[PDB]
Amino acid sequence: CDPENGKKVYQICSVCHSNDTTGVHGAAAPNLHGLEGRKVGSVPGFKFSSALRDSGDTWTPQHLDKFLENPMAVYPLTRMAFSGLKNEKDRRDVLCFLSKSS
Ligand code: HEC
Repeated sequence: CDPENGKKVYQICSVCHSNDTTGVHGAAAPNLHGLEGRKVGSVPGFKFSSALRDSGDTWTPQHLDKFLENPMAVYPLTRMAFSGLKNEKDRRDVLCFLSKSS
């Protein structure tokens, strides 16, 4: 995993999402600070779709990788309008950039 490539890949997420210490969500999507290991659809102050609002899943690396590859294959009714990252390197790299160690 190359977190440097990951930061570049992440530019596709950064208009919808925020990712900072402020707790404030992005223009269209939740703050991704603290994502790794977080319960799905739980960060306060963001109105999730019913699928994510009602989920008991956790954003493990394995669950995040599946979701980034094809969001509606994991949560069909999601409001995330994103086709998915089909390149395995780009998924692993952006996950690496999104890790707590980053
Ligand atoms: C706008 C067009 C988006 C782009 C581009 C990306 N995401 Fe997104 N994401 C978006 C919305 C509107 C939502 C909420 C969905 C719902 O059904 O309520 C999300 C949600 C996520 C989550 C779940 C967060 C949680 O706290 O459970 C994750 C992990 C996520 N998005 C990641 C992500 C990444 C890594 C992206 C770039 C590759 C990305 N999103 C793009 C809107 C949009």
